[PDB]
Amino acid sequence: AVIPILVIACDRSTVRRCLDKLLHYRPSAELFPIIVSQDCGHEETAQVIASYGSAVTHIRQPDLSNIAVQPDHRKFQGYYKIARHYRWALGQIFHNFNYPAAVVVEDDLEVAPDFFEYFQATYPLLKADPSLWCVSAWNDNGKEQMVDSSKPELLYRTDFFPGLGWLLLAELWAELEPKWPKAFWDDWMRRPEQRKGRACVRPEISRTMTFGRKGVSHGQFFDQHLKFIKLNQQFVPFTQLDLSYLQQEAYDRDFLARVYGAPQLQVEKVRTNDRKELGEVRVQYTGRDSFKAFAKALGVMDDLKSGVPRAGYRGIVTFLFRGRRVHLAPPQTWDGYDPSWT
Ligand SMILES: CC(=O)N[C@H]1[C@@H](OP(=O)(O)OP(=O)(O)OC[C@H]2O[C@@H](n3ccc(=O)[nH]c3=O)[C@H](O)[C@@H]2O)O[C@H](CO)[C@@H](O)[C@@H]1O
Ligand SMILES: [Mn+2]
Repeated sequence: AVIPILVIACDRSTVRRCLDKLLHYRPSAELFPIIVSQDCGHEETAQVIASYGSAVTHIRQPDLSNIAVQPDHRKFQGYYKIARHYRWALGQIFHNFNYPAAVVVEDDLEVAPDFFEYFQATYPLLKADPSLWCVSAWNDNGKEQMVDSSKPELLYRTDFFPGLGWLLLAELWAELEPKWPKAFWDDWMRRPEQRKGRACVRPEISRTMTFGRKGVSHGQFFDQHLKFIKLNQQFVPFTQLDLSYLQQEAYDRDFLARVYGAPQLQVEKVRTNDRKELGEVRVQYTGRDSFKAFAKALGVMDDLKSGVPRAGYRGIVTFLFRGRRVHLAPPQTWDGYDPSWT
């Protein structure tokens, strides 16, 4: 099973940093061929990629024309270009190279030492559980003081598609390509019409980190959140672990029981670190206002996509807060997301 790393690039020479780390950590060239798809025609970025010679396969998006945006998107042509490139690059991977799957990595991401180990261990889970539609390296709330460094092996299921270093099966591309959007591809996949209740595996500690300060999007989201996501440094031999706990029939019984079996604690008590004998608690939210207030009070990303919170699963956001395991969760009667929660 050959799993290619598809690197998306355009006009940043710092794709160098991305490639150096991938190539440095790659355990097998044959198992993980690196295909760098470059859009934009930026000469310097092209030479940088070319300088790797046979270590990579350099392909170039063929259509550099400007894109006619809808009336509401004058300021967002960059996003149209990203979607068009993804469509072409992914089509190359699955139609031309004909690979059974691929790990998508943008040019401004640095991978952790166990990046490949992580994906070779979770690929079989993705293939065996159809309720899963991706494996992501990203923990949306993976800031340093919000993750347990003593559990770098801990993984989770999430309804919130993280992207940022993610594996998909050729089977999924078959589903998406026919209806691929003109822009904002990641938020589009977050919609239920695309997701269809499926989840991704995400880790306690991220296997990628971003340094792309300047890019298509403006730097506010990167400056206030993305730059703080910590890169895992301790190598975990995921291929030697039993990851059967991530299968739907085990996770939805065990993890949920764990969450709703945990004692409930007032958000204020958690914030000030009161009642420390409760090493694992549930902070229950009941409405949209309480969710965003409690989220903000504990330092969790508080925005919602199609009603789903960052790293949420059945509405539950799990993270570490001042050394305490916390599950910001809805009442046990939760029964599906509400896109009206914005
Ligand atoms: C951290 C985060 O959530 N980043 C997302 C953000 O991009 P973000 O705001 O991070 O913008 P970037 O500049 O990093 O561009 C994202 C990717 O698009 C490529 N690119 C850029 C310009 C262009 O004309 N052609 C092209 O192919 C870049 O090389 C890069 O690999 O929104 C994009 C969706 O719209 C997603 O793809 C990114 O994952
Ligand atoms: Mn970026």
